[PDB]
Amino acid sequence: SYDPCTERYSTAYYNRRDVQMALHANVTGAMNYTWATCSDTINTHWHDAPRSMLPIYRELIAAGLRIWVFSGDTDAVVPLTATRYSIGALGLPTTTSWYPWYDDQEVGGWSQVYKGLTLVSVRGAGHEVPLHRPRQALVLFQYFLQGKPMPGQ
Amino acid sequence: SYDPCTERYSTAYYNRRDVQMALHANVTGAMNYTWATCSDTINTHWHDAPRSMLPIYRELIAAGLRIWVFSGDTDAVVPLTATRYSIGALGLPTTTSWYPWYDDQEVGGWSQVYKGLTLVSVRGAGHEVPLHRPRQALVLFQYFLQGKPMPGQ
Amino acid sequence: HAADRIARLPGQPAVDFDMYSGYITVDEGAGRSLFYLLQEAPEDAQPAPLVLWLNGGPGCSSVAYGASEELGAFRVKPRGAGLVLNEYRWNKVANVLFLDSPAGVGFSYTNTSSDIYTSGDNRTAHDSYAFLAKWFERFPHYKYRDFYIAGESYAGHYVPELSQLVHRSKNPVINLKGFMVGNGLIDDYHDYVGTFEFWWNHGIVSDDTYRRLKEACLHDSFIHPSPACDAATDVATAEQGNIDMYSLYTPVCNI
Amino acid sequence: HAADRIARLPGQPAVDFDMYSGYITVDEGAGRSLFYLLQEAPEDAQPAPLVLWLNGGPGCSSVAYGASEELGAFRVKPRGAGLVLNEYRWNKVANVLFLDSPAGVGFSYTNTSSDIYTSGDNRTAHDSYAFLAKWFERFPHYKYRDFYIAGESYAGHYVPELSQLVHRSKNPVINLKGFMVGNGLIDDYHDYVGTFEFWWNHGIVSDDTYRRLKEACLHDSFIHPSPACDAATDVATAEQGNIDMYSLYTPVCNI
Repeated sequence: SYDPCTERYSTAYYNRRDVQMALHANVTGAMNYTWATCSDTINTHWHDAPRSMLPIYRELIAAGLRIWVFSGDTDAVVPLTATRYSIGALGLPTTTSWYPWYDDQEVGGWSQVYKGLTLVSVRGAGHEVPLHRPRQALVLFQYFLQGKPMPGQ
Repeated sequence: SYDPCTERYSTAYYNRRDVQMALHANVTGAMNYTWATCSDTINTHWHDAPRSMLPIYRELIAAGLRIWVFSGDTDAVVPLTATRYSIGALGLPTTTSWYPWYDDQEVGGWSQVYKGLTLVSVRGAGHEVPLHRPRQALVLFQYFLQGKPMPGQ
Repeated sequence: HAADRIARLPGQPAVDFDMYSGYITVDEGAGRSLFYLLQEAPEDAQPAPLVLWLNGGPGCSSVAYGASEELGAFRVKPRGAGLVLNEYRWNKVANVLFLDSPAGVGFSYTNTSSDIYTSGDNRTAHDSYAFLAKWFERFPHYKYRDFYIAGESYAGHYVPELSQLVHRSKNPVINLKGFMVGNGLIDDYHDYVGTFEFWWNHGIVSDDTYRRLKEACLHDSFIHPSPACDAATDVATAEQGNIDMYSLYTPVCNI
Repeated sequence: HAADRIARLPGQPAVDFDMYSGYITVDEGAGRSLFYLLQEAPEDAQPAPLVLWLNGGPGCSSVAYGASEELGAFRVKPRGAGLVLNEYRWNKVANVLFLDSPAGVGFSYTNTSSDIYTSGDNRTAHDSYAFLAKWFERFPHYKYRDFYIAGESYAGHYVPELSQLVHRSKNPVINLKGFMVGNGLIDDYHDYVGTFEFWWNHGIVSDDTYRRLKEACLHDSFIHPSPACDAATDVATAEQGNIDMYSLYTPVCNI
């Protein structure tokens, strides 16, 4: 059921002239380069990039915005521990200590509620959460939208 | 394909009078208690249990015995890090630094060879390696038996 | 906006919601235009919030990822032959706006070819803001809607950066309610720190390499590691072998 | 020994190798006898080594686990209705000897009912040694065979402890070549240490609980934690929820 070759497909599909059409993409046929999932040039020619986002966080947190941070626990690129330590640096207070959240009868992952931020892990998901844990990723989105803590029982 | 209820089955199967027979078990019908996978009493009435095995290790290592230690990496009961730190306490020297081992074309897990011990991890396996990673667990056993390092490529 | 409407995509099953896609010019002078894809929630869910989704890279496309192999309404068949519906699409619950950014990513483009070699957080943030403002003007029925910005990876940067402009902007048409970040860059140092610990706790690097990394990289940025740092990671990479770094326990694509 | 031979087990597919099972008396005075199960390698693999396999607990049976849901030749059907062949059984490559230990575990038994409340590493090791000596006498074609001791869990204790008696024993019939330990207790302190770090790196406990554990348990034994230690772990357990602690990413049995 899982398919690691998805990017192969997309790249195929987006390069189709009929899809571009239906998309209103590359109207003039001007883009004389193939569509790719990423641009290696941009990727490799990157400029400014502050070390920390923490301050924006502090700001928006004060501004009263809703802030959720999530993490697929089997990702190794930007892993869970990274996030744990980072958020921890905000020094926020806890409103709800780390608890398991459920989807029906399973543990979907874990969650901790701080004063001004909600942190959520998705058990068994890689970097692309909605790809590896589609059902649970959707639950996550709904609670976020309702501004409601991930569910116990 | 995986079935978390296996113990249910065993317990059923071993309690059968025909199986006990074929096994030459409970010959006299004397064992007036049901067969269980574990004994909670023993389990809960445990006596002597040294804190460290390290010394036996040092001994046998000196004695020249073949010693392999393995670890299913998704086990949380007696996890990989536990083993890593423990073996590390032996202070042995490395003969082959941590490298990925393969089963056909996949990474079966990782391995490090020290002077007198081989450490092997089994990628994706729980506590019962031969249950979660049967194919790879078998590979592990064969190399151990041949006293041969887990394979690269 | 009506011009942006999509009728049916090639090989795309019939659905109960609408979609739009097209460009928004973010820099007239430069000739920078951004392609977007809006997948709406069905009627029964309306009026649903407006969610701006951003993929990272930097240099990666939200349409490619987000829309196509993640939370988007469909999944592409093999050989890019067609589409299947994503049973768990986020557009089941919100109006989802996928943005190819920055200019040069996906279908977005720049008239000024050097644009492509000068990209950065600031411009990216600024162009996005612009995009937004204009977008809303084209989709005025979206003004005042509850609005959220969400993304993953390098978008740990993009999301709050943009969130910030927006907030500060004092744009009254954008009802910004918050943002959500998935597996994202938050703080270089801490992230570097947790990153290595995680790897070691996952049996993906040696003890020495674990140490080498902590020593080479802790003072760097994730995007612009020092040469010590890369030397270190080059080893780590050798130690990790042929596994998918983005999903430890799943297979790699064999094509 | 021939008396120990098994013809066919109930619902057991036909095979190309033999098996035996029966008791060996390890303490005459006490009336302690151990049940074993020997699954041999097929002819083409002979003469193969002799591998003694031990499960942990302490109090858990090698037949139950090792033999039946792990490396043993077969797997039990649902409702203990039958057997299926384990395609990857270790008896494809070695002569595997499963030992229910200590007395009172599985099918092993004690005549002295208090045996059951006094178990320990020493006796267990000693009785096993005895078992061995006697076993070999009953299976003399096994004398001199390359011999290995292997196990998992609490058997991190049993294996080397036994390995040690054996080695020291100077028993000339037992060609001990080494031992192998899987996910086993090696050193209390270090294990405790790595255990917590692992959990935290797996998002299974809170920061506080992580800390509470490091403070409560580092001076204890795994088998005999202090009351601080358990209080701590009681929390951790609450934080972990309904997951299978022995396989993080797999489902729990719903029966």
